[PDB]
Amino acid sequence: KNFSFRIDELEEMLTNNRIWRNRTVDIGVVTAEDALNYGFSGVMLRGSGIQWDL
Amino acid sequence: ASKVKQDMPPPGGYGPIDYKRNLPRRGLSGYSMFAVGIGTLLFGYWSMMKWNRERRRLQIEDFEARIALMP
Repeated sequence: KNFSFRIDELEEMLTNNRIWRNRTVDIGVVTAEDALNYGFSGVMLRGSGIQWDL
Repeated sequence: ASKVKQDMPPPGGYGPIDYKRNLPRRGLSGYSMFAVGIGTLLFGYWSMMKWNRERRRLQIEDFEARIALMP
């Protein structure tokens, strides 16, 4: 019942920070087809728009 | 001879557990902050104008003291 506020504080620190976005946005972009062919799974799939969860 | 006792949720249930994001707006408008900045700049400009004119007058006065002492 209290973990959500900790998530909120982490998100306040990182999500909208322009330094964090400058360091993370458009870095290590992988396509859905390449992710499927390279054997990826989990978030590394779902970050490319592939709708898959075991 | 007693009841079965085990770790169980309370009768009814548990209270709701929040999980959704909470990042409140908590901010002024852009016009407000821009106006505050411009007003602060104008106040500083007026103060500095007065002070620098006074400083120029003082410099002239001590230059004239030097002129009087020069011969």
